[PDB]
Amino acid sequence: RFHSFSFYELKNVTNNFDERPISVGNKMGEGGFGVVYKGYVNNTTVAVKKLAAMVDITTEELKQQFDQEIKVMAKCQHENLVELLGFSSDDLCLVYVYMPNGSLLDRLSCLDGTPPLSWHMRCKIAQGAANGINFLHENHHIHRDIKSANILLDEAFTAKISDFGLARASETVMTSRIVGTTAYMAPEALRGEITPKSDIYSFGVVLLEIITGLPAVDEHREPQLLLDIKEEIEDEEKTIEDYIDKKMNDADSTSVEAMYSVASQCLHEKKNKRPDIKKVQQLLQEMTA
Ligand SMILES: CCOc1cc2nc(C[C@H]3CCOC3)cn2cc1NC(=O)c1cccc(C(F)F)n1
Repeated sequence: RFHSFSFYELKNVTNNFDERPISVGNKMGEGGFGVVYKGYVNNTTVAVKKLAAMVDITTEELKQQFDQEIKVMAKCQHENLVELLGFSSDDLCLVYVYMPNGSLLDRLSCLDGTPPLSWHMRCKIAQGAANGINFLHENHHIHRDIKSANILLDEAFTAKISDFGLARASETVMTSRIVGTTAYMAPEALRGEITPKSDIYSFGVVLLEIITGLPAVDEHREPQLLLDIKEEIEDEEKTIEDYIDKKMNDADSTSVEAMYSVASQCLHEKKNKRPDIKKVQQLLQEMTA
């Protein structure tokens, strides 16, 4: 149901894969498994991800993740998942519907001078991201790479989960290859366990990013890891209000504490003490009801 592109088409519509940033070219972002380029096809802006080995990955591994991206999106179409338009397999490329407002990570940092997200917008983003994770877990998929860089924002700032190349079927199993972003990863995931409970923990880190506006890791910050503020709040050194993003004017204490409560539950170090995604979904819905 996708569209088969040949590599020469995508090379042409990305200005020969111009590596200069758009603020300068065609490069919009980068990850461990490839670079995302802006493309223009028949007067339509698209996002083209050309896969590349940037994290010491083999050819078979990259191809396997390429096939997993297509498999997941072939069967999973949802309001809060990115929409694939096609691919190229003759270099591997994935062509997506363009997300004009980029990643949640970039909007939380106000990259390129974009205005700060309101608390109202952040609540809808948190709810939409949870709905996307729920849809994946409902379809027996573990995402394994949940982070704010992988939550994209469309023309209505609707949250769209992306990057399913590491996804695995779910019905507690183990792997020798530990993958993911450390600052978002549950302890058991860092140990090699594969479980949907690790997605919940990662989503908790995203919720802390949404509340505070701070990146999950910042080497020039104390604490360096954002998840460490939970310990500070529990040990009563500070409060969640001490860390609320000051770049909002519409955040109220009750709903902010409501989303922190969800985040705190998601961030239980013991995996069986975490809520499932469905409970996270209902807690976030009660936050705004
Ligand atoms: C990796 C960063 O990706 C983007 C960055 C970015 N920056 C802008 C412009 C800024 C300037 C002002 O605010 C927005 C759009 N945009 C779209 C981006 N991605 C997509 O459209 C997109 C869509 C589906 C999948 C994927 C991915 F999985 F491959 N990516």
